[PDB]
Amino acid sequence: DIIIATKNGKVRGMQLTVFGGTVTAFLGIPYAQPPLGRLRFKKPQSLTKWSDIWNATKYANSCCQNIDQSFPGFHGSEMWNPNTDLSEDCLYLNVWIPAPKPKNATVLIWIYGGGFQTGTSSLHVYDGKFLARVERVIVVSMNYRVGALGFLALPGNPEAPGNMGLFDQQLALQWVQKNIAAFGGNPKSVTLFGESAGAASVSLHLLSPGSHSLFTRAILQSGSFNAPWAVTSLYEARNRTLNLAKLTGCSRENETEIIKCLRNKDPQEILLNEAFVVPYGTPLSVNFGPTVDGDFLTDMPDILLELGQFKKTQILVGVNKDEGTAFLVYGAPGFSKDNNSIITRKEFQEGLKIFFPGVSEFGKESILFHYTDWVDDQRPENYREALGDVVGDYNFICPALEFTKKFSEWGNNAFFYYFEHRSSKLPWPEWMGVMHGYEIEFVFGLPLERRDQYTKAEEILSRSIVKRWANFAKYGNPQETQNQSTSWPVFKSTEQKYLTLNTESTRIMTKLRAQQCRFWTSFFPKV
Amino acid sequence: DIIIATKNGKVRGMQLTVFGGTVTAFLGIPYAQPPLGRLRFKKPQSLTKWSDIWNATKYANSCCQNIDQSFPGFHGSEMWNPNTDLSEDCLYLNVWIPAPKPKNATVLIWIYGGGFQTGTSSLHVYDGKFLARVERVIVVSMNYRVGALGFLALPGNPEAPGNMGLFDQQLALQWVQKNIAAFGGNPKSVTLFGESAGAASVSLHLLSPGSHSLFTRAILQSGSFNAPWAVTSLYEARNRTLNLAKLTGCSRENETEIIKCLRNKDPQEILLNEAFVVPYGTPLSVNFGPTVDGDFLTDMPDILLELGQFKKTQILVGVNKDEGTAFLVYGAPGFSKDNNSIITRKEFQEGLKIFFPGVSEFGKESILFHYTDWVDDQRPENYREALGDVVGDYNFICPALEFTKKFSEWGNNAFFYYFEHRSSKLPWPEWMGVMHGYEIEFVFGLPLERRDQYTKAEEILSRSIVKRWANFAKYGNPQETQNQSTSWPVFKSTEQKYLTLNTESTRIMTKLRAQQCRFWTSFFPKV
Ligand SMILES: *[C@@H]1O[C@H](CO[C@@H]2O[C@@H](C)[C@@H](O)[C@@H](O)[C@@H]2O)[C@@H](O[C@@H]2O[C@H](CO)[C@@H](O)[C@H](O)[C@H]2NC(C)=O)[C@H](O)[C@H]1NC(C)=O
Ligand SMILES: *[C@@H]1O[C@H](CO[C@@H]2O[C@@H](C)[C@@H](O)[C@@H](O)[C@@H]2O)[C@@H](O[C@@H]2O[C@H](CO)[C@@H](O)[C@H](O)[C@H]2NC(C)=O)[C@H](O)[C@H]1NC(C)=O
Ligand SMILES: *[C@@H]1O[C@H](CO[C@H]2O[C@@H](C)[C@@H](O)[C@@H](O)[C@@H]2O)[C@@H](O[C@@H]2O[C@H](CO)[C@@H](O)[C@H](O)[C@H]2NC(C)=O)[C@H](O)[C@H]1NC(C)=O
Ligand SMILES: *[C@@H]1O[C@H](CO[C@H]2O[C@@H](C)[C@@H](O)[C@@H](O)[C@@H]2O)[C@@H](O[C@@H]2O[C@H](CO)[C@@H](O)[C@H](O)[C@H]2NC(C)=O)[C@H](O)[C@H]1NC(C)=O
Ligand SMILES: *[C@@H]1O[C@H](CO[C@@H]2O[C@@H](C)[C@@H](O)[C@@H](O)[C@@H]2O)[C@@H](O)[C@H](O)[C@H]1NC(C)=O
Ligand SMILES: *[C@@H]1O[C@H](CO[C@@H]2O[C@@H](C)[C@@H](O)[C@@H](O)[C@@H]2O)[C@@H](O)[C@H](O)[C@H]1NC(C)=O
Ligand SMILES: *[C@@H]1O[C@H](CO)[C@@H](O)[C@H](O)[C@H]1NC(C)=O
Ligand SMILES: *[C@@H]1O[C@H](CO)[C@@H](O)[C@H](O)[C@H]1NC(C)=O
Ligand SMILES: *[C@@H]1O[C@H](CO)[C@@H](O)[C@H](O)[C@H]1NC(C)=O
Ligand SMILES: *[C@@H]1O[C@H](CO)[C@@H](O)[C@H](O)[C@H]1NC(C)=O
Ligand SMILES: *[C@H]1O[C@H](CO)[C@@H](O)[C@H](O)[C@H]1NC(C)=O
Ligand SMILES: *[C@H]1O[C@H](CO)[C@@H](O)[C@H](O)[C@H]1NC(C)=O
Ligand SMILES: [Cl-]
Ligand SMILES: [Cl-]
Ligand SMILES: [F-]
Ligand SMILES: [F-]
Ligand code: NA
Repeated sequence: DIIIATKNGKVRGMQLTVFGGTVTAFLGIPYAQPPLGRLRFKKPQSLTKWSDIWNATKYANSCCQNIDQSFPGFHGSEMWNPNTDLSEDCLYLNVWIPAPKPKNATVLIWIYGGGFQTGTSSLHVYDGKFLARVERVIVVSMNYRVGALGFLALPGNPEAPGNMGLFDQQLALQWVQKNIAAFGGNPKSVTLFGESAGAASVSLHLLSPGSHSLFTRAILQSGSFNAPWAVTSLYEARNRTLNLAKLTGCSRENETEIIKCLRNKDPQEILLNEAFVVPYGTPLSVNFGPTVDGDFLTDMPDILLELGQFKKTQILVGVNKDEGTAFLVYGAPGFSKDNNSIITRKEFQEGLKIFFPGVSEFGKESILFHYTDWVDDQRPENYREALGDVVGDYNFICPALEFTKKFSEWGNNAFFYYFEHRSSKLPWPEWMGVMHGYEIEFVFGLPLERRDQYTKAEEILSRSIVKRWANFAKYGNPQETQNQSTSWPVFKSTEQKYLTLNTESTRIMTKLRAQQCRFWTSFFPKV
Repeated sequence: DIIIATKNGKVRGMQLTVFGGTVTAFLGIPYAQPPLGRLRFKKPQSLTKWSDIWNATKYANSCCQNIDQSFPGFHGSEMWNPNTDLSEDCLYLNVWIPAPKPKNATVLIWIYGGGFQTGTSSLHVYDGKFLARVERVIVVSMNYRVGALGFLALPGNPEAPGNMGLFDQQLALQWVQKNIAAFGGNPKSVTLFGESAGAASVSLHLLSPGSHSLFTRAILQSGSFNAPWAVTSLYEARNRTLNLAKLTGCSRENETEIIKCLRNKDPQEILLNEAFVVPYGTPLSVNFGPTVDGDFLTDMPDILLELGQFKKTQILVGVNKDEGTAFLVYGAPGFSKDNNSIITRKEFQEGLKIFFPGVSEFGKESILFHYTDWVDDQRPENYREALGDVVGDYNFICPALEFTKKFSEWGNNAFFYYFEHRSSKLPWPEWMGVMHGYEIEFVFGLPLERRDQYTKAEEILSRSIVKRWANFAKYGNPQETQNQSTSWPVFKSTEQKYLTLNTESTRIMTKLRAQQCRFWTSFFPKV
C-alpha cells in the first residue's frame, strides 16, 4: 500500500509490474477545482483540500472534445481518440515514480497534442511507466481544457480571457513544484516535453513569465508556437467567439452576457458548433487556440522570440521525416489511406486549395512553382509526395527550425533531431512514411516491451532515444555516453547541425530543408 | 605640325585649344583592314601598312547601324545617334594626348554602349580632349562593328563565328599595346572604361584570355556581361541568324552558303531586317550580341565568373539612380516624355508585358507583388516609379552588384558607386530623374567647360569624378586625396560599401537595393 501525503491531502497509488520490476502509479490526482457552472471559461481555481485518502488508481475523465470519426474501426486514427469518459470535470494529472521510491529524481512532464481541440494524458502512447522503470525519472502528465472550453477568448474579460487550457497546464506545473518532493521528485529538475500542440504549449511556457520558475528545461517534438496553426489572432478569436454565440443562440449586446449565456449551454452544444466558427477550415484547423491575452502571453510571441524575451535554458527540438502525410487523407482530393494515392497536377492544385483556403492565387502558384520543379523522372508519385512535403514543411518542420535558430541565437544550447524511422507496426499505408505522431511511442519506451512485436532494431532505437531524453532532462545534454554512439552536436545558427534518428546509422547532418524553409520562412509570410 | 611614326605608318594629328592649354588629337586612325566584301562577318584582319602621312584630322565613319527615330528634333534622343557617315568601312580609333607630349602617360580606352546594335566613338559626350588636358592621361576610343554586321553568329564557322565587334575592340587594344609608346603612352598602364554595352564589353575583356595582356584595369559604368540583355544564347543566335536569312531571301541548306548570300546583300537590307529576327522585342532588345563562340569566350561567362576564371586586377563599377526610366518611353503604355506619366495598375501590368514578353504570368505576378507593396500614401506616381525601378534593377543595378560581389570574392579590390546627380541641362522630363547614360558627360569632363552653362556645383562634381577615375587608372585607387574628400572604401562581399556621387554630400552607404536584388538575383532566374 503506497500513500503519499500531498499539500491538499493523502493519495493512494498502485503498484505496476514493469520489466521484472515495480513502478508506482498515481493516476487521476485532482489539481484544480472542477471548472463547472460559473467556472466554465475561467482560469482554473486552486483546490480546496481534503481529509481521507484520494484513490489515484485509475485514469480520470478526459476533457470535453470532438472525436475523430473519420475511420471507425481503424487503429491508426482511433488510437488518438480519448479512452476515458469525457467530462468538464477533467483537471487531473498522473504521476509515475520508480520503486523503490527515488530520493531526488528528475521529473519529466508530458503535455499532449491534438491541435488544442482534442487530446488526453491517458492514451497508451503516453504511458509513463516505462520511463520511470528504465530511467528512474518521475513522469507527470495532466489533462488540460481543449477547444472553446479551453481557449474561447473575449480578450481582457476575466469571464473568458483566453488561454485557460494553458493556465490548466501551468497550474499542474505549480502542483509539481509544491508536491513532487513528497513523491521523491526534484522540483529543481523538471523538464517539459510535448508533441505537436503539446510542443507548441511547451514553447509558450518558455515565453510565459508565470511559467519561468516552474520548470528547468524543454523538449519540443513536432511543434512550436511559431507554427502557422499555433496562435489565434485577437481578430480571429473575437470573430470566432461571436460566431459561436450566434450559432448557439447566445448573441447579446453585452459581452459578459454572451459568456453568461454560453455557460448555460450543454457542453455538447458547444462542441457541436466549434467546427462552424470559421467560414472554411483545413485538416489543420485550430479553431480555438492560444491568443495574446496580456496575461499568459504579454505580447505577440514572434516579437518575444525575435527579441530574446524567453526563459534562458537548454532545448531539445525535432521533427519527423513525413510530418505532412497524416493530414492529406482528411480532405485532399485523390488521397486515401487504402490506396497508393497517386494524384494528378490538378488534384495537387485542389489540395493546395484545401490546405491554403485563402491565400491568394499567386500564393498558391508560388507553392506550386517551388515544390513541382521535377528533377525529374516522372515518376507518378511526384505530386503525392510534393503535397505531403508542402504540408509538413509549412506546418511543422520550417517553424521548428526557425524556432531553434532564433532561440539558440540568445546563447543557449539547443539540440535538433530528424526522426526518420517508420514503426514496423504502423497501421497507415507505406506511402505515408514516417508520420506525425509516430515518434511518441519510441520516446515513451513502448518498443522496450518485448511482448509487443516491435523489431529488435526498434527496441534498440527506443532504448537509445529514451536514454538521450533522460540525459537531456537530468543533465541538459542528450548524449548516449556508453555504447560508442554518435555525439549529438549543439545546433547553432551558423551551420545548423542536427542528428538523424533511425535504426541503421545515426548521422550528423546540416541545414535541414534549407531551400524549402527559405521559401516558407523568408518569402511566404509576405504571401 | 605633329607627326607620329606608328608601326603601320606616319600619322598627322591636330592641335586643339582646351582650357588655355593644348591637346593633340589624332582622330580616325585605321586599326584594321576594312571589313568589306568577303571580310564581312569575319574577325578583323590586320592592317597592310602605308607610306606617306595619314591625316588623322577628323572623326572617321561610324559603323552601320539603325538609328533612334523615336523623337525627331529632340536632343535627348538625337545626342546618341551617329554624327559621322555610316559605312562598313568603320574600323578606326581616336587618340588624344596632352601637350607637351607626355613621357609615359596612363591610357584610358573608351568602349561605347548602344546595346551592341548602335554607337560611335565620335559622340560629343565621349570627347577625350578634356581628360587629356586636365589629367594628362592619353584617351583612346574605337569604332567597333554593331548589330548583325558585328555579332551575327553561326557558332564554330569562321565565316560568321560571332563576337566580331568584340574582336574589333580587342584589335584596337592590340594597336594600343604596339603603338601607344610612340605617342608618349604607357602600354603597361591601360584602363578600359565603357558604359552600358561598353561596360558589358569591358567585363568580357576581363573574361577573355586573348585580352588578358592588353590592359591593366577596368571601369564598368551601368553594365556588365551578367545583365540579362548582354549575352545571346547559342540557341537564340542560330534562330536569329536563320531568321535573318529567311527575311533576306538567303535561306540555304548549306550554312556557309547562307553567309555567302548575306555577304551579297546591301548593308541597308541587313539593317532593315534586324528588328524582325525575334518574334517579340523589348525597348532593351539586343538582337545580335555577344555569344559563347569558344574563341573570345571559352565557356558560359556566368560559369567563368562564379569559378574565378578572369583577369585578377582592380575594378571600378557603378550605376545611376534611375537606370530604368529612359526605356519606359519606348513602348510602355501611359508613358510620355511630354507629361508626368502617371500610370494606373493596369498600365503597370501592361508595361511588364512589354518588358518581360514571356516570362510566365506567374513571373510577371511575382514582379508585381515585390514592387507594388505600397508603403503607402497613394501617391499617384506609385506605379510610374515602380516600373522604372523594375526595369533599372533587373537590367542594370542588380547585375552590376552581383558582378562586383562575385569579382571581389576572388581577392581583388573593387570600388562601387551610385551616381545620383541629374544634369541641370537634361532635356528629358523631371520624372525620369537620374537617367541611364547621363553620368558619361561628367566622367568626360564636359562640365569643366565654363562656357557651357552647367552649374558651379556640376563643375566641382565633374572635376572630382575626373580625378577619381584618373587616380583609379593610374594607381588602382579612386581617391581624391587633396580636398578633404570622403575616402572611397573597397567593396567586399560582406558589407558591400559603396560611394554616392552627387553635388551636396558624398556618402558611404551599404547594401544597395538589398531587398530588390534578393528578388532578381536569388529568385527570378528560376522564373
Ligand atoms: C467572421 O465570421 C463571419 C460570419 O460567419 C458566418 O456565420 C457564423 C455564425 C458561422 O456560421 C460561419 O460559418 C459563417 O461563415 C464570416 O463571414 C462569412 O464570410 C464568407 C467568406 O468566405 C462569406 O461567404 C459568408 O457569406 C460570410 N457570412 C456572413 C454571415 O456574413 C467572416 O468570414 C469571418 N471573418 C474572418 C474569417 O476573418
Ligand atoms: C525562332 O524563329 C521562329 C520564326 O520566326 C518567324 O519568322 C522569322 C523569319 C521572323 O520574321 C520572325 O519575326 C517570325 O516570328 C519563331 O517562331 C514564331 O514564334 C511565334 C511565337 O511567339 C509564333 O506566333 C509564330 O507563328 C512563329 N513563326 C513561325 C514562322 O513559325 C520562334 O519563336 C523563334 N524562336 C525563339 C524566339 O526561341
Ligand atoms: C484512391 O481512393 C480515393 C478515395 O476514394 C475512394 O476510396 C477507394 C479506396 C474506394 O473505396 C472508392 O470507392 C472511394 O471513392 C480515390 O479518389 C476518388 O476518386 C473518384 C473517381 O471515381 C472521385 O469521384 C472521388 O471524389 C475521389 N475521392 C476523393 C476523396 O478524392 C482515388 O481515385 C483512388 N486512387 C487510386 C486508385 O490511385
Ligand atoms: C501622357 O501622354 C501619353 C502618350 O500619348 C500622348 O502623348 C501626349 C503628350 C499627347 O500628344 C497625346 O495626344 C498622345 O496620344 C498618354 O497615353 C495615351 O493615352 C491615350 C488615351 O487617349 C491612349 O489611347 C494612348 O494609347 C496612350 N499612348 C500610349 C503611348 O500609351 C497619357 O495618357 C498621357 N498621360 C497623362 C496626361 O498623364
Ligand atoms: C535535490 O537536488 C537539488 C539540486 O538539483 C540539481 O541542481 C539543480 C539546479 C538542477 O540543475 C537539477 O537538474 C539538479 O538535479 C538540491 O537543491 C536539493 O536539496 C535536492 N533534494 C534532496 C536531496 O532531497
Ligand atoms: C613606363 O612605366 C613603366 C612602369 O609602369 C608602371 O608599372 C606598371 C606595372 C603599371 O602598374 C603602371 O600603372 C605603372 O605606370 C616602365 O616599365 C616603362 O619602362 C616606362 N616607360 C618609359 C619611362 O618610357
Ligand atoms: C479506496 O480503495 C481502498 C481499497 O484498498 C478502500 O479501502 C477505500 O475504501 C477506497 N476509497 C474509496 C472507494 O473512496
Ligand atoms: C548499451 O549497451 C548495453 C549492453 O550492450 C545494452 O544492454 C543497452 O541497451 C545499451 N544502452 C542504451 C542506453 O542504449
Ligand atoms: C594632309 O593634310 C595636309 C595639310 O596640312 C596636306 O599637306 C596633305 O597633302 C594632306 N594629305 C591628304 C589630303 O591626303
Ligand atoms: C581641389 O581644390 C582646388 C583648390 O581649391 C580646386 O581648384 C580643384 O578643383 C580641386 N581638385 C579636385 C581634383 O577636385
Ligand atoms: C454589461 O452590463 C452588465 C449589467 O449587469 C454588466 O455585467 C457589465 O457591467 C457590462 N459588461 C461589460 C463587459 O462591461
Ligand atoms: C557545304 O558545301 C559547300 C560546297 O562548296 C562548302 O562550302 C562546305 O564544304 C559545306 N559547308 C559547311 C558548313 O561545311
Ligand atoms: Cl496549370
Ligand atoms: Cl489585378
Ligand atoms: F542512438
Ligand atoms: F568627390
Ligand atoms: Na515566389
